Amino acid sequence: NLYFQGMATITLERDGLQLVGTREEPFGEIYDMAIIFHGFTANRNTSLLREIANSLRDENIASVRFDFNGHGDSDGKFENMTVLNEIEDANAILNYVKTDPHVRNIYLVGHAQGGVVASMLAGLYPDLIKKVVLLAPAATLKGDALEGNTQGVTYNPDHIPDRLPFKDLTLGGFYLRIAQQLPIYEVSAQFTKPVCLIHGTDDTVVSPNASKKYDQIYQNSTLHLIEGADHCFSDSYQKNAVNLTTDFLQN
Amino acid sequence: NLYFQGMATITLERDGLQLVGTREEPFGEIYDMAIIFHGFTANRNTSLLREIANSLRDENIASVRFDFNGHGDSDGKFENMTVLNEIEDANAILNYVKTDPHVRNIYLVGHAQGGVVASMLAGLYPDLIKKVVLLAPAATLKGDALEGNTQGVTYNPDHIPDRLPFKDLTLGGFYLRIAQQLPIYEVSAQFTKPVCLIHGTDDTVVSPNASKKYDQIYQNSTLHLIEGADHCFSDSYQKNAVNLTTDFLQ
Ligand SMILES: O=C(O)/C=C/c1ccc(O)c(O)c1
Ligand SMILES: O=C(O)/C=C/c1ccc(O)c(O)c1
Ligand SMILES: [Cl-]
Ligand SMILES: [Cl-]
Ligand SMILES: [Cl-]
Ligand SMILES: [Cl-]
Ligand SMILES: [Cl-]
Ligand SMILES: [Cl-]
Ligand SMILES: [Cl-]
Ligand SMILES: [Cl-]
Ligand SMILES: [Cl-]
Ligand SMILES: [Cl-]
Ligand SMILES: [Cl-]
Ligand SMILES: [Cl-]
Ligand SMILES: [Cl-]
Ligand SMILES: [Cl-]
Ligand SMILES: [Cl-]
Ligand SMILES: [Cl-]
Repeated sequence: NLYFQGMATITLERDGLQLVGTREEPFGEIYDMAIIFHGFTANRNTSLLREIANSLRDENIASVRFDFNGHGDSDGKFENMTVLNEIEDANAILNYVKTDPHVRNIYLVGHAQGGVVASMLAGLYPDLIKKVVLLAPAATLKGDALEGNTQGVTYNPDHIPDRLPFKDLTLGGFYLRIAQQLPIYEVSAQFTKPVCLIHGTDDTVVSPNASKKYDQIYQNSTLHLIEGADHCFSDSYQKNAVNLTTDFLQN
Repeated sequence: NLYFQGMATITLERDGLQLVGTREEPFGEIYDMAIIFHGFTANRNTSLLREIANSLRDENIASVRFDFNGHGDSDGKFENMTVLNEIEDANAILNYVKTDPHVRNIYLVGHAQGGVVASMLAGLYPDLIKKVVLLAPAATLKGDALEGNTQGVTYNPDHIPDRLPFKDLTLGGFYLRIAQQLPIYEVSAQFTKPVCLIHGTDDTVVSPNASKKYDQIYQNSTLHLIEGADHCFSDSYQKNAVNLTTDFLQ
């Protein structure tokens, strides 16, 4: 604001769980603010998200970025996380943001599963959210769950087990049952304001077809396919992802 | 079980919320179990729900009935409840029931908004749930939120407030935003096993069309329109709804 600028650690509560986040506070009495959502098994302080936050703050756009339940410093077991309760975390964070008296426009920015959170939350709040940036939004998680193959880990999609050993973690059965019937595009499509879609052509984790589909369903969207980029927009690709995001939002 | 019969309080956690419930425990080493779900602003111990649980227990069908988040004895503010986090409560109850070694078949019984929770939970667990009874299930909560009128409380459906005073309570705006796009019939239709639909013809809170619609969508449903019954199946209609429910579950 006019008096304080910089970082602070913030904590919110959703259904008895603490959510830990980082706020970047820019100059000025009034400013826009982005809520930035990390992906599946990630956290709020990946290099991509730290750099999005930094780049937006460089343009006087505030941001908050939280660890979802079951991730980073936030409460709850990973086994108990679903995309639905991450949407609930997102709405709790939105509650905090929309009552801040300095905030003018609210933007959502999401990477991967965090992009599914953002897109569905924007379709639930199409009157309140002003712009959305989706980075490699993992809408394919639904089809993957219907097919019985999530990130190479297989199971009967009609007899989902109670819990699924999942690389080094344990993925909840309820995560997969929710994922199969999540109305991702049905809800997301109700957001008719501007959307920026950014997806690496060499993403082997979420097919770039997810972004080509969101681009079809959205009334006012712009698709940026990034030649050769990977799922995480890492290294030599990170700046372009951060640049497109910031430009879209600074307009 | 073979040694204890009767009522007990049970508590479960869902996220960081405690849910408080009542278990009705019948005779016998193995038995079927109904999970019973109350409606909007109700609690686990309404007359109707108590009578259903007792009637099942007399037929050696166990049951549990919990207060949803933001209701009765359970944790959380009412303002923060939605049908979505009720399905999350119902799933935490299902986790408890499905790991009990005495339980044979699992049934869901839901009244009004508890009926939408039951029908959606059964469409998420169509492999596990064996039968579902819905009493006046409130699927019309969706159309009502799209219309901008929830039990006579009004708002612009395209400009839903942050919160809405509602009788002596505070309803959350997110409840309403959820309601408008809730895929009630899409998810519910995945359950292809037997469903009993019980709806009173003089229900003024939830149109009987709600249960006629479920009857169309379900592969295997039986529809009971009880002539003269109101939303709560009050007075003489209560035993009629209870006996249909018990008979169907067996
Ligand atoms: O957030 C990510 O980085 C990846 C998410 C993702 C991608 C594919 C799936 O099947 C799934 O459950 C989650
Ligand atoms: O549970 C009940 O007894 C009634 C539920 C109900 C009925 C109509 C609505 O619009 C609504 O949000 C909830
Ligand atoms: Cl100021
Ligand atoms: Cl990193
Ligand atoms: Cl988050
Ligand atoms: Cl897929
Ligand atoms: Cl990749
Ligand atoms: Cl749209
Ligand atoms: Cl488009
Ligand atoms: Cl007793
Ligand atoms: Cl026993
Ligand atoms: Cl009562
Ligand atoms: Cl709410
Ligand atoms: Cl709200
Ligand atoms: Cl809210
Ligand atoms: Cl469907
Ligand atoms: Cl009535
Ligand atoms: Cl039918």
